Amino acid sequence: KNSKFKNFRVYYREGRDQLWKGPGELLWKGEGAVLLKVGTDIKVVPRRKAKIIKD
Amino acid sequence: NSDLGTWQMDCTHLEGKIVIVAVHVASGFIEAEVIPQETGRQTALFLLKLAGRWPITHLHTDNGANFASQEVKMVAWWAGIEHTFGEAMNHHLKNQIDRIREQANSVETIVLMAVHCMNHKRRGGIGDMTPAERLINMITTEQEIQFQ
Amino acid sequence: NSDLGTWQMDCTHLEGKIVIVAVHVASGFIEAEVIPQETGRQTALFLLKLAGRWPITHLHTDNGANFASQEVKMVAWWAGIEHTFGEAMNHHLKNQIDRIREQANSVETIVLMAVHCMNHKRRGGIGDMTPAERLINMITTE
Amino acid sequence: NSDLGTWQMDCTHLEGKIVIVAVHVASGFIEAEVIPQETGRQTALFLLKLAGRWPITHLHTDNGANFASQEVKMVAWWAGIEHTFGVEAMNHHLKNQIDRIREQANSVETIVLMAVHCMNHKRRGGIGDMTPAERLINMITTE
Amino acid sequence: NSDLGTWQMDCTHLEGKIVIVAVHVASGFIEAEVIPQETGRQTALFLLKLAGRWPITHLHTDNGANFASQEVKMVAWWAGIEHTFGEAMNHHLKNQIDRIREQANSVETIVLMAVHCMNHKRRGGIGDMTPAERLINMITTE
Repeated sequence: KNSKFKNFRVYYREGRDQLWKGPGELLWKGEGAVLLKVGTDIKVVPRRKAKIIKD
Repeated sequence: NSDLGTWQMDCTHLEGKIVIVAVHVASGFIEAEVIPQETGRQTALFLLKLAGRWPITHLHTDNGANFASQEVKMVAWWAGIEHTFGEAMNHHLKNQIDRIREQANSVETIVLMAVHCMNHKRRGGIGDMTPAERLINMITTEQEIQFQ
Repeated sequence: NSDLGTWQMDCTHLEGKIVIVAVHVASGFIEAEVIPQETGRQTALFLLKLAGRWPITHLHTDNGANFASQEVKMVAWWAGIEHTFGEAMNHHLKNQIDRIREQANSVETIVLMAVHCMNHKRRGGIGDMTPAERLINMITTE
Repeated sequence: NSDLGTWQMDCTHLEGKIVIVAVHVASGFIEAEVIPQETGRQTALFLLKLAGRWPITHLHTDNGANFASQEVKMVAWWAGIEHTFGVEAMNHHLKNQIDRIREQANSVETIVLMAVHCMNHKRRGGIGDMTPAERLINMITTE
Repeated sequence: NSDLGTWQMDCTHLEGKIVIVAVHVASGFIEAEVIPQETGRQTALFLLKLAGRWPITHLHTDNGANFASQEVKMVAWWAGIEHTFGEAMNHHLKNQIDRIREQANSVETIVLMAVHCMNHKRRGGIGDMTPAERLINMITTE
């Protein structure tokens, strides 16, 4: 298919509070984490503290 | 915490009844009903009922004689739910029921009626998913990852 | 190929215990429990439990005191269901029991054990889709 | 056992004509045409015309023209089909697509073709972008 | 050099009857059947069926009722299939027919067997793969 969707919004929800953390762009490639580009800043996140959604 | 397979089972009392509760930590999918006794048999029989429909994998509980029985041991393993022992979308369980309490007599019927209203009431906008609709958007998104 | 929220509630007994059942017609997904007696309460109360989690608009059903419960009617409107054009699934859940029939001692547990397996019996009329994996795909595209 | 080659056949009547459809179950890829007499020889040539292109493993159907037909018997023996345990609504979807696009071409024969194109090459997905024509090749060319 | 989209076709007779053949130049896939008359209708009909199955993005033929054919234009437009004015693979078709001639009576069943064989007869030319295995591959490669 070589051309991934990218219509996914992923806000990195850790645990310091219930403040939604601005839906980043998903581009993960692995399993134990979640690499996510926000603007330009790429942020790998530990699975347990992330939340991805579509559309 | 918000691992897509994470569910939490609180157990309570309401009107002299015992209300078992389970929340999908990553969304707000409340699942609950009245169990005639606070016991592993019931807690296993509930987790099982929960295991048999949602892509669950993590059950976070808060270590009590209830969710630490052999009955919940067998089920958990049998379905592959690694347990991890330790009120909000369980607090508003008692609340939202009060704004329903009349609609039907029994606590049984009333706690179920409660999860309906509870499961279908949207949040804000720009990601306006009701509890129920969002859960499916989260489960499905995992799958939408594919094995290309 | 059916419609997103058109369920069908069966009602059969096994080993002596009553087992209410609910099949999402188009995905074959199933829901079941070991309700105490064939009273209106138990059926209404079970019907109240699908609506809590899945979209239920219509409901094929036996024209016995199943729909013939004052209570189910009382719940039919509360949520928003009907009554329409209505035994593979029961006899499937039944064959599914007979095989895993040793793991758990009881029916209350085995009928549930059964449903876990049936919701993940990968044969799919199109794509690998299991019955569970089937409705969730159905619902999302809405 | 198979999970790549079981196909399913059946037959419909459309605008006073007979339409034969062969849907690859685990892939929903359609293949349909208008066969003159609904007789054992047309079912056989279809089945065959089909078998000499896609690696059809097993087949399934009701009885009458499909199976009693020894013509099919020979043509299924020759290529190596088979029929055992396992509802068909593809006709409903095929009829639909046709309905929606009936205006396009006069001939029923020519429209079941248009609709067959329009289903195969039309990505609706199911946790996968691809059209069934692409769903097929995905599996069929996975090993 | 062709590609995964270009195809070609022609219509030769076969013991009285007429036969329209079409082969995917990239591999050596032969698709063929018999047509009751060498008309413009029947040609375009063999194209319509073709396009709904395989990824045809460039047809090629000689000239006459097959080529120009208003139907073949009205059909090529519908499927985005172009056309070129204007291969020798029917000489194989016939050569494979007599070689297998006694299996079945009618020509309406002989030409079907011939293809089933030319699509499923391995060789070399940088490939163990059958003529079918080439197409089903070029289609996936892309």
